[PDB]
Amino acid sequence: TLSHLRRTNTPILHNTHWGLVCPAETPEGQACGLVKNL
Amino acid sequence: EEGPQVKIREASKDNVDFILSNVDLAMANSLRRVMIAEIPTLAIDSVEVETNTTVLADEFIAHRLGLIPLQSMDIEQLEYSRDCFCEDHCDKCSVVLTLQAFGESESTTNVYSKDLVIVSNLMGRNIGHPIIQDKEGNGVLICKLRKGQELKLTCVAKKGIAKEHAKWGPAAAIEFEYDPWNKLKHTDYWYEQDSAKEWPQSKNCEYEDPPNEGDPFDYKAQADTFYMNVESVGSIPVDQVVVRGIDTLQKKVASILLALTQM
Amino acid sequence: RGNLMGKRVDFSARTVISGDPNLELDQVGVPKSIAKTLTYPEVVTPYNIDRLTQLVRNGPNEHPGAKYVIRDSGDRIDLRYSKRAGDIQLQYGWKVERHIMDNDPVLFNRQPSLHKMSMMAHRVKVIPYSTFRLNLSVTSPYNADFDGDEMNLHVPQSEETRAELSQLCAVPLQIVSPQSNKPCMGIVQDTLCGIRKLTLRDTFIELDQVLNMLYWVPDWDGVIPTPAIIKPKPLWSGKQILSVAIPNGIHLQRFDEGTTLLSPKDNGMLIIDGQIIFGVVEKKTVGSSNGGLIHVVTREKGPQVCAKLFGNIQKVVNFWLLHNGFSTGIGDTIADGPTMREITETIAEAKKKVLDVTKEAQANLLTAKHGMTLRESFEDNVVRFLNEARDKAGRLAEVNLKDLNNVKQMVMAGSKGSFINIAQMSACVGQQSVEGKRIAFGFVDRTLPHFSKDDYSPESKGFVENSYLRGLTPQEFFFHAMGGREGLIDTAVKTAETGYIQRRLVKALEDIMVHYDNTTRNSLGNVIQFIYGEDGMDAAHIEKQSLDTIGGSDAAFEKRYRVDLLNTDHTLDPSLLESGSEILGDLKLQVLLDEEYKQLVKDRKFLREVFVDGEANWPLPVNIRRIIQNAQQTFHIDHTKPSDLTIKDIVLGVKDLQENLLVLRGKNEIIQNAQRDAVTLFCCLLRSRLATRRVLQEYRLTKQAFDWVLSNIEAQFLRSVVHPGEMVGVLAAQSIGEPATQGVPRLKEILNVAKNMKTPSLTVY
Amino acid sequence: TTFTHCEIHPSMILGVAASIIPFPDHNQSPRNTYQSAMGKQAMGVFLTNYNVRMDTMANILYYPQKPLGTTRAMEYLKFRELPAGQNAIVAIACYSGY
Amino acid sequence: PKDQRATTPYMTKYERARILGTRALQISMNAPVFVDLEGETDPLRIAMKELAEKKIPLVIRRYLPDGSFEDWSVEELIVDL
Amino acid sequence: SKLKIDPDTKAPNAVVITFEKEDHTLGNLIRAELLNDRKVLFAAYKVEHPFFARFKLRIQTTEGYDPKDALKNACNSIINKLGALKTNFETEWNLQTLAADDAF
Amino acid sequence: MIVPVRCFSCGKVVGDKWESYLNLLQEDELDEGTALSRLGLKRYCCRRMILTHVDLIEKFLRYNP
Amino acid sequence: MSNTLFDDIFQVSEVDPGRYNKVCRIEAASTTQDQCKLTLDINVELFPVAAQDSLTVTIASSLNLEDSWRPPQAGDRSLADDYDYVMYGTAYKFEEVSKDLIAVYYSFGGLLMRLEGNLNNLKQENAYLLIRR
Amino acid sequence: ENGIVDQVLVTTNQDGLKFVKVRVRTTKIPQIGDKFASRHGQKGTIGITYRREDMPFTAEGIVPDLIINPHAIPSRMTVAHLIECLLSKVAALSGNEGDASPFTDITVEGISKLLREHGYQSRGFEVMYNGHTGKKLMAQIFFGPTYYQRLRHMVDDKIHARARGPMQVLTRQPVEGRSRDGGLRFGEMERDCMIAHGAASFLKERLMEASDAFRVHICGICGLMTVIAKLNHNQFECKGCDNKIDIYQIHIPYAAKLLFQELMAMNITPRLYTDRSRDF
Amino acid sequence: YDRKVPSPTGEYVKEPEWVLETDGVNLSEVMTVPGIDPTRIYTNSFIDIMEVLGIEAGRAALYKEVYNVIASDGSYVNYRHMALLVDVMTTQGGLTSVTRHGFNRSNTGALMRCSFEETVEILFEAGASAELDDCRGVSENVILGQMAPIGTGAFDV
RNA sequence: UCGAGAGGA
Ligand SMILES: [Mg+2]
Ligand SMILES: [Zn+2]
Ligand SMILES: [Zn+2]
Ligand SMILES: [Zn+2]
Repeated sequence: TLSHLRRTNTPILHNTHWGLVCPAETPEGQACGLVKNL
Repeated sequence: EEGPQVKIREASKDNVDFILSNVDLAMANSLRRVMIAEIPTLAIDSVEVETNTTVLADEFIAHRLGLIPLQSMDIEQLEYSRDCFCEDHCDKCSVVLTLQAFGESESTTNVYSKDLVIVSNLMGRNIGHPIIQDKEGNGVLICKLRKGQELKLTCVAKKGIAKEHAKWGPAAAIEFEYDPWNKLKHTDYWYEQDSAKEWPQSKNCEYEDPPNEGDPFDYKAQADTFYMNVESVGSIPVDQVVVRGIDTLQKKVASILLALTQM
Repeated sequence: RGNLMGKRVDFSARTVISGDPNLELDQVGVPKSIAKTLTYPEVVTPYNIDRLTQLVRNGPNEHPGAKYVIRDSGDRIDLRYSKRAGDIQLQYGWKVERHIMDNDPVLFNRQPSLHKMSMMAHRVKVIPYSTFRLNLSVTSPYNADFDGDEMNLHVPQSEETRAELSQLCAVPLQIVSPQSNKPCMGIVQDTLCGIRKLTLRDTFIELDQVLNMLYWVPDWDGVIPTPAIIKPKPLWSGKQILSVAIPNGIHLQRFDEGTTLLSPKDNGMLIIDGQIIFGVVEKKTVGSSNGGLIHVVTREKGPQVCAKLFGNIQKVVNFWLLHNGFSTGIGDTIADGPTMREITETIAEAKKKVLDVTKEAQANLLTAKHGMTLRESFEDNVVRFLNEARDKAGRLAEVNLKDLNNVKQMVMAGSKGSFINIAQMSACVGQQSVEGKRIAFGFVDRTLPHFSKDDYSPESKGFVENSYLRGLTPQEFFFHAMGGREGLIDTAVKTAETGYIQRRLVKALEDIMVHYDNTTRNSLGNVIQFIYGEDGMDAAHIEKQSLDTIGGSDAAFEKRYRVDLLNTDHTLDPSLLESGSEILGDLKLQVLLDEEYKQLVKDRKFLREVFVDGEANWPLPVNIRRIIQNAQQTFHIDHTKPSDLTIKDIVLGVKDLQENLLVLRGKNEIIQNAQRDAVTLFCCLLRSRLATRRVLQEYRLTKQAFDWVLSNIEAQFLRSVVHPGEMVGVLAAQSIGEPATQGVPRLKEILNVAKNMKTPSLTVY
Repeated sequence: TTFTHCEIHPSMILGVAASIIPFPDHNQSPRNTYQSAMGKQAMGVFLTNYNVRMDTMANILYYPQKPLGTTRAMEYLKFRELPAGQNAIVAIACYSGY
Repeated sequence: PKDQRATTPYMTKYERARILGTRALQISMNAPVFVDLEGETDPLRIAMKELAEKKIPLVIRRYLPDGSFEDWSVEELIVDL
Repeated sequence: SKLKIDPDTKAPNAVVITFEKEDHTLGNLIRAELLNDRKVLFAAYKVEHPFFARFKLRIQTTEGYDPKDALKNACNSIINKLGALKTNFETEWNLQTLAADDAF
Repeated sequence: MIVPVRCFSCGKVVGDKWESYLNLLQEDELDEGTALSRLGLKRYCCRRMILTHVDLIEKFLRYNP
Repeated sequence: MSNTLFDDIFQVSEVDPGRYNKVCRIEAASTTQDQCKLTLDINVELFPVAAQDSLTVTIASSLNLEDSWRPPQAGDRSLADDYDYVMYGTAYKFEEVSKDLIAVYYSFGGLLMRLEGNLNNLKQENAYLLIRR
Repeated sequence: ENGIVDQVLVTTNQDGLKFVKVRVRTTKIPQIGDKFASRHGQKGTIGITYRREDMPFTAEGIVPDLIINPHAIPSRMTVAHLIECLLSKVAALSGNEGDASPFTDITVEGISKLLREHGYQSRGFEVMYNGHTGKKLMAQIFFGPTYYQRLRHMVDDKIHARARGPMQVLTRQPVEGRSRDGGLRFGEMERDCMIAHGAASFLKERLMEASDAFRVHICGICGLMTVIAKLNHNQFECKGCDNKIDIYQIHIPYAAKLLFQELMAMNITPRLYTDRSRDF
Repeated sequence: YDRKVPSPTGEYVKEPEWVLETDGVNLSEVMTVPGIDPTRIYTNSFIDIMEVLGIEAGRAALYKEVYNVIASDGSYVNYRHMALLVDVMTTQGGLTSVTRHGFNRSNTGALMRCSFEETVEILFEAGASAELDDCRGVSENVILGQMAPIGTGAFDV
């Protein structure tokens, strides 16, 4: 739950993301690099 | 006797440490394993639930109960359900006890193994009594109850072997070692610079002569001396564990011989 | 698409896979539950009704049983809901759905079904747990992984399928995958690693285990090998041990630059009659490489032996590890201060150079490299620089690795080895790159808030100084992560993009097949090739061989070929043959020597035209070299005595063999011309390696033996002819689908004509 | 330098699941990513009131354990109170060949 | 065109397999067994054995692109597979 | 049924025997014992798979000496050894108990 | 949940010392290792089971039912 | 009981560990025979060879009859066992050294021996290396 | 279905419609092949179990719980999986909760330094013994505690097989759904490889014998599925063609039979014939 | 760069060579340039090469570049497979594509054609064209459910 | 019955 609550969707990684969304926590598949977590 | 020579360095109701020489590796390894696996003993098998008003799940509880150590002096006097011709169970091959507890005060009620009440008759056989190493004698903490939780159930324990299921494990642990000086070169110590400093010396080292750098490798050497510290959970005294394991291995070999004669 | 080109089916199962060292190649662990759910409708016969009757008596509730009995009238009797299992009497022609038993040929499938290797049948080996067992080795061609992969099951219902499968997809039968003329599989993982320790010179084994491994080997000859060590103590060699496993008659002979008949490093590999002498067993020998042991055994014996070979090799290696053991640890990664210090200066050595060039560029003194922008060239040298230091650091780290280092041991064996790993593992991880470029200024004139604007220091643009063991600084960690997503994206994108590419290709070549006339057409009968692959030879029997007539100086080939029976320049030694002066001075034979020489001379220039690259190694049918050694060993030929051969016998035989190289059958000259064309290259080499001079001085064979070679050659040559009816296009397509999974959009650019090219360029000599 | 501000702690850059990753700064990036992913499929305990909650697809470990090497983020995560897994004893070696 | 047939005398592995399969089929039907039984209860092994010592009365009508055909008796074919 | 004894086919004076409901426990012991015989020419064992307590063991001996008798003598020696070990342990333990009657 | 009964590694019984364990931890204000040593858990295979266990049952009992 | 076709004493020219813990590569010069040079891999661990040692080196052309490989315990009756480091294997190769010597090659389970002898006209498949000293 | 009754709840919606919720429970005991994952991305499945004795044991008589292949580690570049084991081990000996947070001064040196103080190999090696002979293992093993977890994918929840089960109506094809006795979707690929093998018959078998097999009757006059089949009378006729003699039985896929019927709905005349009009 | 030039002694030797590499493609003009080897000139744009030189020459040209792509990753497959595909791509006297506008735009059996990426569209054309398929096709046979005349089924016993 | 979503290989 903890992550999924903080989960973020990208309707279909840049430096700015640094300090905003975990560069690691990303799903697989097409969503990989699209769905982010805070 | 001229057979394997035994020298107990330390003995305790929990564990016994000794040295075994005048024997080959195989016999020592076999002794270790037979002690580990082949020992008849008593363990809870059947759990019948009268009522569970506890947070914990029934099967959770029964699982834990299965781990309770038991008085197992005379298990030999006890038999196997497989052999016994009684239905379900009977004293000749099983022991019956019960647990009935009920929350009384709001404070947590700690249900321990001491609460266990033997029902079946031991025939005076030194078996079944729960084993308690508690200083307070409370026994194993079976579970915990709320202000008014009720838990009543019946248990039937039977004679089985750890090999069949670890719940019949009388052997808590087995320290085992030999050639502390590695005079047999059975291992190449890994190291960055020097194994001698990087590796610590086993305590047994002090009881054997340190090797000499100029000595040629005595390829004829064999692992004769052995160090063994056997620790039991508490079901049976260590000495009984050793004796009984030896006896079981003897029985196995004797059965092999009997089969040979039968063919 | 969903109903005809693909559908659900029955008599099938799918579950997760599990390993078994104790299992054979064509055997598979079958979960008992599945067997209790899958049966076979066998037809009652006099030779099986007995066990069938008993199986019926067993019923559906027993593991070796049956579920239904089918009368000739179609009465599919249910034994599940009937006591008739003890009452029905079987009649011939009745069908009974017999519970699948062991030895039953059955088919697997690992998804996605990338290509052919995905489809092998095996033999049933029931097991009491709920998952499949697979012999380790098969996984690679399966592209399997035991992370939890599932695999499909297909159970044939008609015996014709049984045989059909048993002769077309049986594991050993495809041991060599014709996509790359190399073994489809090989020894892998621990076994590959363990052998290295086992086969290493330094190893020795006590009799206790030697007794054990012998009976551990299933097909052991039952013969006690002699210990290599006698007086101080009885002992054997791992090499000895592995040799026992190998079947006799094997004569793999690999040389390396370190091969000197002494090989203190025991490089290369040399075995005689299965007795190992030189070379530590390495991936190049027991791996999937074509030049390794397995490939040779495949042709010298045949597939049905190699299956035993694997298990024999396999079972041993695991055992010897069982009583040795093998592990790793951080110590395998740590190095000494000196090593790290040297690395430290190495990095700083580069950094200043980067700084030096940086100032140079800041000076506007660095010039633009030809046809390239100073900005990029400035970077190009920079990124270049960082590469060497990272490279040398691992180099330096590699030098100081101890033999005890398990990973080093792991890499030296080649089991999943990678130099860059240890370097990154031990030394600086190295520069991170994305689109092959440094970290771009995602921020205004910078990348991260921790850097002033307009800075290009190595670290400032994504360099990594610390090692994995040292722990990445946040700056490093972030940069390193950035490159990760890049690889991750292409990981998923390929899993779909390749399939689309793959799907098109299969259809593109679907109706492409080989015709009995040794030709290729489409479903419309439109010719594709007049001779399949232009040689009519199956790739499955082709491997790279030397073309000796190409290389060497002009003076050289004459010396190693030309022989003169009249003059001193190329005087044949009479002792080479039982006939001496009877031959010398013989112009008639000297003539016979002539046409060969000119014929070879024609070939040399001809091949020069064929291979303008000068390369003298190419895939060809039938390893002539290998056969020669077999002949030598075939009768342990005394290479120190004159032979009964005569030049005429030598000359006629090669001519005769050439005639015998008949692939085509049309007696019309037109077909005959093609036949000559097909074997053109192969016959040239045949002449080369069969040159009388080579045949006499180097290959001192008997007349009986020499002929046996000719008969031997033709036998294989015929066996190597491509079979007809081959669905080659499908195979070829799969030959392309596989490497696609591992530039690629460039391929897609090829498949789709797409006149609008991306990167137009010219090559002008 | 003229630093204007300072991260209260670099670890803050990390993510929820990644927070469970020990010494993440020593592993290779995508490996870290995957671990975060499986963190959504490992069992443990969801909530203390499971008995009250009438739901499906429950999975409660018989004996949850707190990892030996924790992370400072955890005591906010409460993962110490609500962990998921066991500190098992692992042997990195080849023993039976399976 | 049985005379001057333009193809090899060698059996094709596919041809071998089909022959084996057909014989296994007819054996499973309990067709007249051409060989003595050496305990080879497997019909597949019975077929393999008949293949080994050459007692199959079958002829393959092999096809060509033009639709023309050559009839080759297993007797005519050479077994090296 | 626990013991299936067959003669070997690859060497004379040799036999292969299978023990059911058994594992290496008795295996290594008996194997070393037989290896300690002068008249045995070969001995070894294994298991088809971990899934069973099926224990297959091959041996070979000199002419005129029954391998089955070799097993019998081995077992007799082993039981004698075990009796001696047990008695040594009993004496050692009685003395160690006299010592440990004060500290357990 | 609740303290396991036997050492996962040894099988050595431990579901009796939790009470004394907390007693030493709080009443004797000792560090974990000190008590564990006082508890006879010489082998870290045993120590682990006790160093990590988190008592959840006490929280479950907080619910009225 | 043997018919060894070779026998000579070799002074150890050099001893090379070769990055191995039990075996060393060894070179030696035949005493009195400048034309006979020996290269040999020896398990020094069991045979504490030293530099300059003079070893009795011969090959059991015939098996040294003690009077499938027969078991150990071949010390019951007496044979050419007075040697200290006795190996067995095969004649690897018979390279001809300028028609004057034969740099014959031997393997002992992978342990290798090379010797130059046209003088020592020995030829067979397998024999034993007998080393006394 | 395997379990027992845990709890049953009976209630109604706001509308008073009665509703019942039933909870059942079971305990899953780790089976072979079950997925496990590390705290570092290392994953895998259970291979095979043993009894405590069988596994290699320490001089101090400690039995490992789980065993992993060393080869996995270095190739995957996952040092921390080792590091935690070091620090964790020290934690257990020191009995002090560990700290795995990143970018800290913690390093192997102090970790290993501390370990040696406890009296253990600074790199975590230990001398093991074969669990079958007891002979000391020539190599030394990396050994210590670690935090692992159990993933939802249960092997017993994956197994699935069937034969001659219910078949889905629209196409008479095998039904789908593990709970519903689903088949395996034989895709385009498999047959492709089969074609590579060339086992056409075994291709014919599956697509036909597995499913879609069906007998049909065709008019020679028009290759159209319009044959009246009075099997009760053995009487046949093609109205329009009014032919009672040019009837032939054919086995075609049931789904394909629909396609033609679909095609005949398309107004197309894909007439079929068993007699090639071409001569040569 | 060097080349594998057979030396006058008969042995191939390293011969350094200057070669111009440039962006864009215009063979028409460069081919007229003096001081070069027009015969050895090569480029990536096979499509132009075919136009410049010929379909058959391009066929070989395609192999070279395709070989380069496969060779680019260091993997290897037999010459035959690579040759087979490209040759098919040119049997129609032109650079056929594997796309919906090439291979699909064939004159083969419709049922074969329909199953690629376009089904319904072609189906109308067949009836419009009154086309008839031979049944020799595999998928057509698959649709029929009959043993395709291939491999094990490429003959009658 | 369809639709969506999560997840695996
Ligand atoms: Mg997987
Ligand atoms: Zn009873
Ligand atoms: Zn423990
Ligand atoms: Zn009609």
